[PDB]
Amino acid sequence: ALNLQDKQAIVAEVSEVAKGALSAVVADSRGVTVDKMTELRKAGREAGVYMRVVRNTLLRRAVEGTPFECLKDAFVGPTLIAYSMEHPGAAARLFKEFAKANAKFEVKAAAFEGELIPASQIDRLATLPTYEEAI
Amino acid sequence: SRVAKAPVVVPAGVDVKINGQVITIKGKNGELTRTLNDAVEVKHADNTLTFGPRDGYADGWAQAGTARALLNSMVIGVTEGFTKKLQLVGVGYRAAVKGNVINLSLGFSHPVDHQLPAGITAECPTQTEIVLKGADKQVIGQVAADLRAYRRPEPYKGKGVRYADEVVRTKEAKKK
Amino acid sequence: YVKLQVAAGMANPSPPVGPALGQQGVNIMEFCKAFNAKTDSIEKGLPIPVVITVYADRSFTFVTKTPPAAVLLKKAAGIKSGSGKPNKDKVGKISRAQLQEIAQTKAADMTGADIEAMTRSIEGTARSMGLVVE
Amino acid sequence: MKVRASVKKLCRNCKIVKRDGVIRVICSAEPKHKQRQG
Amino acid sequence: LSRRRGMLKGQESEVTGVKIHAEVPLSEMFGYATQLRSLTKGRASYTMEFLKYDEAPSNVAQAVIE
Amino acid sequence: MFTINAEVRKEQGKGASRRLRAANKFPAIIYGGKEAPLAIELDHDKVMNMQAKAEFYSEVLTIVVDGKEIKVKAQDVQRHPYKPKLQHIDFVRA
Amino acid sequence: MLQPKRTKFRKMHKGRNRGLAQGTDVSFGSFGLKAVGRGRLTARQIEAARRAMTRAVKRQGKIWIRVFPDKPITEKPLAVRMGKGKGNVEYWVALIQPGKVLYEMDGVPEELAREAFKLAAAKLPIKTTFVTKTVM
RNA sequence: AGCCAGGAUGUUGGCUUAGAAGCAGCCAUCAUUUAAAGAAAGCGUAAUAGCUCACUGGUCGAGUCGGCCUGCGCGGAAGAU
Ligand SMILES: [Mg+2]
Ligand SMILES: [Mg+2]
Ligand SMILES: [Zn+2]
Repeated sequence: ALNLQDKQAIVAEVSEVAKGALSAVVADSRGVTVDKMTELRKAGREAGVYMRVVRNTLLRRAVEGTPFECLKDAFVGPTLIAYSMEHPGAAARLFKEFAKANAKFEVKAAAFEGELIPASQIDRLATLPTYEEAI
Repeated sequence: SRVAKAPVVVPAGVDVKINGQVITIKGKNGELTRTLNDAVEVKHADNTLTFGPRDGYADGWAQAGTARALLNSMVIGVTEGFTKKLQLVGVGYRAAVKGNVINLSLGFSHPVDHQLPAGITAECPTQTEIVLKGADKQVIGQVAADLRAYRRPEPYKGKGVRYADEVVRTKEAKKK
Repeated sequence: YVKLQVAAGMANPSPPVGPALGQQGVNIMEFCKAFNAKTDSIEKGLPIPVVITVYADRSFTFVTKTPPAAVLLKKAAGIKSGSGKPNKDKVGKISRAQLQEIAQTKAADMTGADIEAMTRSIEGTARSMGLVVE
Repeated sequence: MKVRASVKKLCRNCKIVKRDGVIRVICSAEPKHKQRQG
Repeated sequence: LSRRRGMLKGQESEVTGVKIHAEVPLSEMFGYATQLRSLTKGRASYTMEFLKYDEAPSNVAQAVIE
Repeated sequence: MFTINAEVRKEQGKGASRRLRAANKFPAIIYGGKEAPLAIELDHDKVMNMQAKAEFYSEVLTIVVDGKEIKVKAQDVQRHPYKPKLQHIDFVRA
Repeated sequence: MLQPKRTKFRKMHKGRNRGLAQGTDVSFGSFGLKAVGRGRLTARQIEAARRAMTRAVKRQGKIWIRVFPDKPITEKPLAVRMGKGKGNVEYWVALIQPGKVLYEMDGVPEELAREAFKLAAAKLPIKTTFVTKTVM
């Protein structure tokens, strides 16, 4: 038990949040100040974004249960997994603006429910519209 | 010793001569030769080097770990170079070279003339810094140490000969 | 590139103001009117932090911060001192109701998006300063 | 250097090393901490 | 000043330098300008004027014998 | 939950007891009830670790001698005067 | 400086110091300094060690001295010959056998208790060790 | 081990003090954000500033960390033909 059971717990809520989430973006957050990361976290919360940094070994087994086993493939380097529940993309757009604003914040891989969108194709999810447009 | 577990990868253009404990390395930079300890067995594997302890030697792995570091330094010295930067701090200290001989004015009543060993070169881009180039890490380190020992840096004002990488811990005086 | 805590409506008197910008080499009058503008726009007579960030290229920038929680809570409790023995003396009474307005005041400073969390942080400070909270 | 019978680490930056069968405390942060057992 | 056992009562900075106000015994303030100049490269000055009285320490009182 | 393995002593006396203590074991006695007292020899290290815990003197001990189990309680302990070692233990049948 | 208030006799034989000690267990406090060697503890040494540990505990908790110097030691003056009667009593000692608890304290953390006992034992002429109260 | 990052916000916790801003001393002993960040284990400053540590993430890819008994060794160890 002890830290092992703590990992047992930790994997549970992230797996369930991945079940309950809509879109997924994992990015590199190296050389970023906490006072800059805290502003990123506030912005994400104001738009329904759950972003957590966990051990890559834990997160591979966390996302095995989740649909994006495609996303599981790379998982190299620091990883800030963001679950864009609510409107599908609020996380990707914020990660793009935070990249140009704060250098070293690398977007890296992201997930469009099954298809592995690279860093050169995040624009599709960055430019998606809101869900309530039938009116 | 698990430094000795890691193999040393010899690059291309470098030859390795092994005659038991005595080894020789030649590269684009120069030539080095070293007699290894009798308690270490070296093996030239497929374009790489491996080290191990011989049987019947208490030292064994420690000697092997030392041997690996020496051969790695030799490989680096024969492929790339080893460089040392010396900085002179003071009102009138200056240096110059005349062919493997550095003349120094270190606030003395006499000039200081240091004769380099065989495989060491010294250049002075300015009158306040010295660049030492060589292939033998130990030899170039010794030469830099001797140059520093000519006038070790001074704790109250840093005046002397220091390394560029070195940080000199200063001091203060209350003048009683 | 410095910082300060000049009181509100007290930029004109230059006891440590003049020295500070004097060494930097900044004109007091220009900073004075500009700081005064905000210090008078708010409750005059209160230590207000200011991040005067003059760029060495003769720049002039300043970011006034919310007055510190220490002075806010001590004024709310009507006390001009602090608890010497926060566990024993514990003097000066406040109100949970009184924690909300100062929490709203300083919400621009903290990170948490929960007003109750803000009140729990400021009351954590209150227990340190030995204030009677109900 | 302090030559003593009892040589000890006076601060975290003090390190104990045996060099010639002799114990020496060397400090990278304070020369006054340098000791030898003798 | 602390070595001269003078209680410091002020550290008012200024555009020029720093003014420091303290209360120090006359007997132990003797010969002070020399050391002041030694500590400040002769780039500082002081003015001193009698303020009050206080009890001398027991060692000093014992030393004072007539 | 506290269980111990022990053997019946073959010789009693000061010399034999010191022989055991040198051989890393130590003696103990089990008495109480209708049964006659039983002198036992048992490992020192295992019982040292067991007695380290404060509960060693509260629960009912179990002693396995000659393949059978006896419920007892620790009654008295003789410790080495300065060394952290046990000289003797008294067990009363529970 | 501990010393008997009154004694039945001024002087007593040298005697011996054989055997192991009584008072092995921790009886009053929670932590104790137990002797490992054997020898004599002078009243000066006992009171010095007490000062040493009572200054370290910052006057916290309670401290018990389990020994008492009650054996008078006599000494002949300098430049006197042998005989002519026993010498004059000069100091008092407490005979110590291995396993004797010398000092005891309670009401302080164990970590601080070890430091206090270490400083106290630095003043003692015999080897000592740290013990804690046990349940038997 | 090392190496690359972060090591924060109320806040300069309160008292005392010329100054006490994590680090003179005295009383606590939090919450917020978190992956984690002590109302601080250091150095440093008159006080600031600054350099750290704990802690956490990355990298690395096999064992590693201390406490207890016990054997043999080491220093402590300077005299006169
Ligand atoms: Mg016998
Ligand atoms: Mg300080
Ligand atoms: Zn040190």
